[PDB]
Amino acid sequence: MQLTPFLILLRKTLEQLQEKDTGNIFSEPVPLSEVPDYLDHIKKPMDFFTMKQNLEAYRYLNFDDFEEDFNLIVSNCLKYNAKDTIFYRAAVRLREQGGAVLRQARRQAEKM
Ligand SMILES: Cn1c(=O)ccc2ccccc21
Repeated sequence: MQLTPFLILLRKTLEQLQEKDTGNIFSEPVPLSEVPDYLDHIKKPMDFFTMKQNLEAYRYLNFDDFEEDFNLIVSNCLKYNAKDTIFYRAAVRLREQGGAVLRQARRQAEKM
């Protein structure tokens, strides 16, 4: 299994997942200046920019490495925000619409 096709697949997958975040609320780290209590109960912040950096730093060498960080985006947002917020519901939607994107991408990786 070769690194380059896998990183190509991950790049395409990341773009596809990011397309689902239509408000771009997960594009960059949660602004810790704007939400000072964020780190009280969120242990590992994650966002799509950080994911792209990790990808390009060769930190993702299997599909789980990648999916785990995607799942952190979602779970951190569910954890931090009240259910009655757009932010919470955006994480739900990202989880749901991301599901098929990740499943298809993993099937591709398994054929490598
Ligand atoms: C995703 N998210 C949160 O989960 C919480 C606060 C916040 C503030 C600005 C941008 C995104 C944010």
